[PDB]
Amino acid sequence: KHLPEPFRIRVIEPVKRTTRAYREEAIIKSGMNPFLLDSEDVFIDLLTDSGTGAMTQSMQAAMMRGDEAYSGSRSYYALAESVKNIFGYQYTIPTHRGAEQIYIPVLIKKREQEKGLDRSKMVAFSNYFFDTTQGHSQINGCTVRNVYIKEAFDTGVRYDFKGNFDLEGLERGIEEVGPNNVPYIVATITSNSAGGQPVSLANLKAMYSIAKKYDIPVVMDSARFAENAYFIKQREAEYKDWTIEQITRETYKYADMLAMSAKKDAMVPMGGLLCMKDDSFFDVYTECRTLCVVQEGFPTYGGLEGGAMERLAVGLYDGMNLDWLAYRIAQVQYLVDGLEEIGVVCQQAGGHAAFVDAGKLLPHIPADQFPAQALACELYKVAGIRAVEIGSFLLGRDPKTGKQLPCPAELLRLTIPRATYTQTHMDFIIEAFKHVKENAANIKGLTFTYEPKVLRHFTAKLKEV
Amino acid sequence: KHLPEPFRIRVIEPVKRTTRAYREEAIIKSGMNPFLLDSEDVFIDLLTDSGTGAMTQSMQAAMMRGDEAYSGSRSYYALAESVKNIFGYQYTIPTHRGAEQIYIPVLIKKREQEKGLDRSKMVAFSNYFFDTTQGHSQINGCTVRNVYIKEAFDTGVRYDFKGNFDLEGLERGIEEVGPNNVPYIVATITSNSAGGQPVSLANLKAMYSIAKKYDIPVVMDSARFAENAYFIKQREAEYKDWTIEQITRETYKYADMLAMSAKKDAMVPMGGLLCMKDDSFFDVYTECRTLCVVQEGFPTYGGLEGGAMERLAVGLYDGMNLDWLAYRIAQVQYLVDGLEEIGVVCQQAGGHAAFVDAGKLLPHIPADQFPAQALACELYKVAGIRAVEIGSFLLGRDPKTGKQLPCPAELLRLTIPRATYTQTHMDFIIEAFKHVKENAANIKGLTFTYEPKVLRHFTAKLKEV
Amino acid sequence: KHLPEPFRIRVIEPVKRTTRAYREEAIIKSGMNPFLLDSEDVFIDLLTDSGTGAMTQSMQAAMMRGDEAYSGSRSYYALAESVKNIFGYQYTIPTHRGAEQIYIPVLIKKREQEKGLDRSKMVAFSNYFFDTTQGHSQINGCTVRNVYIKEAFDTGVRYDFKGNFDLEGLERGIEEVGPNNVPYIVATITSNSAGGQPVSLANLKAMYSIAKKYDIPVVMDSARFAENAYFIKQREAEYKDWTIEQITRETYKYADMLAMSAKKDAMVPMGGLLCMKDDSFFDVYTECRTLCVVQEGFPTYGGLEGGAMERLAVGLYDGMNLDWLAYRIAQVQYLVDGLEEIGVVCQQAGGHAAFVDAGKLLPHIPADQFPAQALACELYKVAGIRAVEIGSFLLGRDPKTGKQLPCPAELLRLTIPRATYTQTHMDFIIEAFKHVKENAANIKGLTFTYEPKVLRHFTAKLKEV
Amino acid sequence: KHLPEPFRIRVIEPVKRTTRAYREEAIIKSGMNPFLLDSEDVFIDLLTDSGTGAMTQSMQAAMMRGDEAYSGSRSYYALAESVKNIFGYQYTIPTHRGAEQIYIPVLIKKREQEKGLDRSKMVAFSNYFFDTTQGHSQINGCTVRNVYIKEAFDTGVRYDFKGNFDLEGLERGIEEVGPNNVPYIVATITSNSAGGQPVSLANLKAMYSIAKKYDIPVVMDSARFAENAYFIKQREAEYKDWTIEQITRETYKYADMLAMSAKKDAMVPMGGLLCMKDDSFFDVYTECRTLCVVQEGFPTYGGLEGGAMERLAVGLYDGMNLDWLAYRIAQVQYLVDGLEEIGVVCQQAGGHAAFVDAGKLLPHIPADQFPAQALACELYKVAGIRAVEIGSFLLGRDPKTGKQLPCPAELLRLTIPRATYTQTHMDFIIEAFKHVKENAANIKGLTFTYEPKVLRHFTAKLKEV
Ligand SMILES: [Ca+2]
Ligand SMILES: [Ca+2]
Ligand SMILES: [Ca+2]
Ligand SMILES: [Ca+2]
Ligand SMILES: [Cl-]
Ligand SMILES: [Cl-]
Ligand SMILES: [Mg+2]
Ligand SMILES: [Mg+2]
Ligand SMILES: [Mg+2]
Ligand SMILES: [Mg+2]
Ligand SMILES: [Mg+2]
Ligand SMILES: [Mg+2]
Ligand SMILES: [Mg+2]
Ligand SMILES: [Mg+2]
Ligand SMILES: [Mg+2]
Ligand SMILES: [Mg+2]
Ligand SMILES: [Mg+2]
Ligand SMILES: [Mg+2]
Ligand code: NA
Ligand code: NA
Ligand code: NA
Ligand code: NA
Repeated sequence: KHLPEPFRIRVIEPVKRTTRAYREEAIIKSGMNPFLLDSEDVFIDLLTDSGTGAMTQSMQAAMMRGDEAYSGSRSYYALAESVKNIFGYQYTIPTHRGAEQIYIPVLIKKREQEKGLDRSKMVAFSNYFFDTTQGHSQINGCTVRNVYIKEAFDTGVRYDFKGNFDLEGLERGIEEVGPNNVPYIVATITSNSAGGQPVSLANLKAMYSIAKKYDIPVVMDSARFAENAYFIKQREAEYKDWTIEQITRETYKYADMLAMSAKKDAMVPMGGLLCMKDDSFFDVYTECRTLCVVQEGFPTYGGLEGGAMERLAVGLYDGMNLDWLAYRIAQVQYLVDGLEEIGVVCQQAGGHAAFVDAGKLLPHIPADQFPAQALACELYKVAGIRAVEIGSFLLGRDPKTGKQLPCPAELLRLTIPRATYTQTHMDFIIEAFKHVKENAANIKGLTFTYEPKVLRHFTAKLKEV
Repeated sequence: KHLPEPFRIRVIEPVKRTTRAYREEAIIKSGMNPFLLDSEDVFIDLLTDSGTGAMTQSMQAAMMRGDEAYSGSRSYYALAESVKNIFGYQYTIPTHRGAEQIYIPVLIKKREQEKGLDRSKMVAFSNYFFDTTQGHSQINGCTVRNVYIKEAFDTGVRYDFKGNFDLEGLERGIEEVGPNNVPYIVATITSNSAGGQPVSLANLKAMYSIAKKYDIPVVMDSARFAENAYFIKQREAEYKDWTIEQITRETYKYADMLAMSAKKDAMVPMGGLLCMKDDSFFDVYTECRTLCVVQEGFPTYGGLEGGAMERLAVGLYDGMNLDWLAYRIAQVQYLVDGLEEIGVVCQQAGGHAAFVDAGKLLPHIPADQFPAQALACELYKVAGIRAVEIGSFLLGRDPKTGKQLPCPAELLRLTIPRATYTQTHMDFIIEAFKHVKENAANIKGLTFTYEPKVLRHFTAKLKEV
Repeated sequence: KHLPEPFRIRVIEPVKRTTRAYREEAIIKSGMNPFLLDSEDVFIDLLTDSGTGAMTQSMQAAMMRGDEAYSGSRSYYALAESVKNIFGYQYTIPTHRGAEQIYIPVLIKKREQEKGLDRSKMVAFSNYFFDTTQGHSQINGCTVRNVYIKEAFDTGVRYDFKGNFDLEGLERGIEEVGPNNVPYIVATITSNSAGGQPVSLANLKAMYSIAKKYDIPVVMDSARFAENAYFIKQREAEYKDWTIEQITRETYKYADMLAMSAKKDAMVPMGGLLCMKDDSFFDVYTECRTLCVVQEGFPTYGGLEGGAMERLAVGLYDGMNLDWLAYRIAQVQYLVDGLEEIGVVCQQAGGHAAFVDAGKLLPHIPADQFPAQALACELYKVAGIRAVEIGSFLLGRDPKTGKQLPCPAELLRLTIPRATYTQTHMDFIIEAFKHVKENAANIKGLTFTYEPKVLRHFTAKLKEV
Repeated sequence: KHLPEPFRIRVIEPVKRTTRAYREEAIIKSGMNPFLLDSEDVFIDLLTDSGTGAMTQSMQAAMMRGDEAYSGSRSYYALAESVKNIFGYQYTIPTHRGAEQIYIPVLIKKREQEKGLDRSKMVAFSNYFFDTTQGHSQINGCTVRNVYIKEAFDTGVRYDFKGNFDLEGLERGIEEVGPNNVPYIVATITSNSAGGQPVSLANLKAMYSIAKKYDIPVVMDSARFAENAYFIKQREAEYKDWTIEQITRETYKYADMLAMSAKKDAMVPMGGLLCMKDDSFFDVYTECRTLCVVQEGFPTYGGLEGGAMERLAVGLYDGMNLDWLAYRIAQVQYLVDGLEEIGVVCQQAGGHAAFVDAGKLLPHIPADQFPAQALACELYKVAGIRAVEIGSFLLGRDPKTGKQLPCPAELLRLTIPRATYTQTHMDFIIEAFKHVKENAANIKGLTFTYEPKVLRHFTAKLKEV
């Protein structure tokens, strides 16, 4: 069931309809690399949902009400007031991924000074760390562990909350590491395991009980806080009749602070937040806000424009609209269901993305000729869809030895910008895969014509084998 | 085939999803009259496409570039420049239906002074006059005749250009009336006959040949100029490879001036135009612009705001986008086709509206209990759709005798705001009719509880029989 | 004292700085007629304050929140709610001068049916009718009388409320005419007598006491309702500590309905209102709203766009801001004071406009060569200022005899768009007049090179004598 | 001469007018620290010009035309196209101070690999480094030298281009350091020496001749590129009749790349640019763009929103408008001249800021009781002006020893947001200083009630002594 839009479209961005011959020429000119295509030559852009979504009329109108004062801005205050009412959190820092680069060293040093945390021993835990969160932890000299559940990565076992903490694993790892050495726990909602999977409130409570017992800070990683609430409302029976706003207020009792990119569920193309619940984390607020100024070794300035704080102050509420959330999730489920139905297999698919197995769909192409890059190119040729390879092409070469890194699965990622495309586009995408699947034997592998040393996936150019 | 949107949605207006019990209470509170419902309680509002459509990003951004000067505004100039480039017409008057109330008396008096037109004899001709155009002609003491073709109103005969002038009828009526007595001809594109039907370029040329022979002014009534061009491109073989802009420039050679509401194909919620092609109609431009100031008997002032002229200067171009026009028309065709397929019959359906025969769908309800008003209410109850009755309820009472006027057909009109709802809404509407059709026997007729003397359809309240 | 702006400028419209030689060429090209200049060639445009003013951030942002529904729009409701809270008036009709053309025939017929008003006898009264209000009264066959006070037109007598009703004259005229024959009284605030002059609350109460005694409808003509409140706050001692919102609510007890152009104090470039206080005028609301649809002899449609109702719903509040009103009025007073100080004499000057006596400043030019048109041209040449002549040129020719009408005073009007230009522009204007005054003897009179039959001031072209 | 605004105000942000008693209470509540005041309680906010300025109608409208695609955005292309046409530079990277943190390590390593630069020896040169630029150089292990001219800091010697490179000093320092060891030269325009001082084109050419001879990269630090062009047009005779756009294109021949905050002359509240002239710096473009992704040690994402690139693409042109630049600079000069005239002395004053000597104005207050903080508070009390102390309070304490750092001058900085306040505000500020100066003896010093360890100026609270 694709639901009907709980909205009227009011503003559209025209996208031209190209011919097959035009797209054939285009994909050659961009070196068989959709990252190098002009946006205007892409009909359905599934590259990312981060900051590419539509917004409501009230959100767009808020951009015209900015107070651009360096300090004391009413736009900053409106944004802090939205955080206070929605999450119950007293302290807000607007960010231009909610300054993981700030809270991480702040929480490491806090435990260092207070409990004799030992940097050579330290380990941070998550139900599943986002890549960048894991990145800033490691840069700071912190090992991470994902304590996810047995069922997380198991497709063909259906489970309501596959993003849950492994509560026993978490307790065991804190004990094994030593709780003085565990500078924070990140609870990621919805979790980035397995395509995007929700986290139950019962689970967060149990997790937060464990963290409070050991006095370990819990940071909610909250880019998808509203979809997580919607899943709790839909699947966790205790919360069936609660509103999204009620589930969210209750949810946030089970963390000490939050970090979020606002570019997903909060429906804006710019911004993030780093927020602290109450005075017990005042000194962590102070220290973060201070490091925000001097993160570089000395003062730097700037910050979100006033109209963008105003827009986010509305977007935190509009992103919780129940009809909207029901519609958004149903559309993502509709695409995955329609792909399954035509025999396209995903290695994982969830709220965040569907990962199509291009290896299996295109079995005649060796992994080193990038069957998921071939399939991205072919989807572009056939339907003007742009999607990102997550396989050997992205994985790239060993920087010590210059050989191609080995890669377990050659996947093509489909993400869906919010409130941007319709059921007819979803049917268009399914139809395109049906065409590809049927023409699969004829699709060629790729080989480099131009290859950068690092980050090759963004600007390499390839030709057909 | 519903086509995929040739656009990304960028701004949405949220619409809440109501329960059946809520809508039941709502429709009672509004006296079984959807005109009295709050917009926010309507899920799919099909009341009208006039000024209810979405617009493009460039159009919305143009509202921020207004020059509000009383005279000499660059926003006025940008709008005149768009008219000049799109239609070839040299003289533009922005209107806040393009001042039918202005051109009509101007053209009557012109022929009066120049050719001895006799007001007691005069008759104006159209392929099909819009109601208001007919209204201002008659107020001015002018009889109108619609010279439409045999095939116009014939459903089950398919014909590519059912809005065409009856060229022989037009020649005969000018001859019968006397060409001194024919103050103008209005060519309406697309025509309002039969639900909205296009007019061929071959037909307009032939018509304009007739008018030039008699030196009779031709006014193009142009609210749907772009859909008319699209139909010519799709169905008139000579123009198959011409662009919409080329067909439109060629089209407008076959009139002397144009009048249009900008609230349909030009994609704005406010405005219209009254324009004159070249210096041969300079004196008619002068006289119109003059009457625009003193229409009331003395000077009055005002006019479109600058940002609205800017927005319309873009909207005239954006409304011609070929992918957009193909998509818009295909969606309207999709709804009508889907209604036919479930056994819902329309007495007429075309580009502008589909007229569902509520008499036939609800045969147990007498015409005086308003079966199309009942059906409007029931569609609201079942699906939250609002649609307007065009039957005995609208027709109303004889003002000399106070009895219900007799009415030939009890119809429910579906219009579709542009770029506002999706295929999923269209399927939702079809499903609602499928439900109604199946529950038809149980739907009750209506009778007044409150009835105004005039215009009763807007504010009367009714109850079930 | 020019006050400092109680605001930060946030959005500007660039205006180029021209050379004297450029302006000399420009004014020739426009036939010595500033009405024919391009807006972009005018540095300071003082043609009119109607719809040319700036607006606040919240007002501009409201344009993005429109509900474009044909009926039941939340934007209409927000606008009615602002009227209800600000004026206490229960019934609102948005207009695209607040439909004088509607209330006038409605109130005439009301008194006709109810009290045997006799159309051949009828007379309407005002403290001072605006030209268009007088126009629609007369078109409807109603004589008007302005009952203004002795002090109104007397400069050099200073009086706090020169827009007051002559209460004894009003009582005498109702008695002389017969109260059955007086279809309404219009109370104009601020009054258009003498350049714009305020009306006291004590005066409106006394007036409304007279009207209630005779049961005559009172319509508040309200384009400048906020400046009128500000003058009451500043000069009527009883109201010194009341807020503008309190004075306005109290003010509107002393009328039965209001009509206003929103294009002055309500700070928008489009719109007006026609509103009725309470159920005692329900039937007049019904009848107006009905005539709004069928004013032409049959139904016509349209109305303000949703974002424009939203914008006006805010603008009614923002136009009452006390700091803003103090600043606006002080700037207008600053210009007049600075002109007086350099020996420029105005025949009248008040809140609305300053009328410079060009006859006296340029005494060598005969009235038939349009000394105020010459002075408009010269101000353009010297400083790029555009201002409108109110003298023999505007007055024009007798339409029975073709001779120049006789005209008592040859004036040049300066109006000041709200929140648009600064003290430095005001000093620039004063300096320009100082230059003109000093060069006066050398300025030439004008004579026609092209003269339309009617409304010649808008498009005639002249040359120097 | 304050010039009249070469613009009409179109959008205003209301600012309430407070009473003296209210401001007295306010400044106490904010701990005698204007950084802690609400923006809404500040009448004239002179805290900073960075991102606080107004923008043009076209710039604001461009925010509605964003293409939010992750790669290949037409908004990115429009922004690169503006850079190409205005600066002649082929490669653009949009930044959210134009990524000093990126070019610096990139240019250091370039010279390391190519010329055997030795990190222990390296020194970068500028006519005057901005604080943050100096910061990122030093963090990267690079010593900086400012090679400014003798006349730079000398007030009472007037000199047309006090921001010029000391060309002989620069040659001597490269020779003394060794040109292999000089990773870049930054040319800052206008220069931040002495309150903001321009740099001649003759000087930049001579500088770039020196840098090309040694093959040292030159980066133009360009936040005020347009004011610098205006000063060249006004004072460098060779360029008197050239346009701002011509001077800017010619100027940029004399660098290899540019870095700029767009938040000053480019008139936006968000954004910056890092750009490279031609293919000779292609590899530096590649390396910067690459480090932009992996600056943290791993990939992070995001970047300016599409509407913000569109807005900056216009703002680069609108910020060059000659009338605007003449007006902006004249206003800043007007304030400084008016302060001089009443006996207020500035230790330095230029294009960027005026630094009032609070030590001299308030001689009875010891430096350790923060006479410039006292004066900031007093200006707030008297006139609602907010200004930032640059004295012992900002300087703060030695972090090794906890004692107050010694500070040479106790200054109060006045900066002026662009196109935000008028001559009447400037006169208001001068009048406030006149009052302060007259009441000087009575103003009290301050002492801490709450003092953070670091960055105390932002959130410390003080009381009167
Ligand atoms: Ca907000
Ligand atoms: Ca435009
Ligand atoms: Ca509103
Ligand atoms: Ca742009
Ligand atoms: Cl808003
Ligand atoms: Cl635009
Ligand atoms: Mg600590
Ligand atoms: Mg800012
Ligand atoms: Mg997604
Ligand atoms: Mg004529
Ligand atoms: Mg206007
Ligand atoms: Mg329709
Ligand atoms: Mg009546
Ligand atoms: Mg409308
Ligand atoms: Mg005025
Ligand atoms: Mg290199
Ligand atoms: Mg983005
Ligand atoms: Mg400044
Ligand atoms: Na709720
Ligand atoms: Na074309
Ligand atoms: Na108030
Ligand atoms: Na130029």
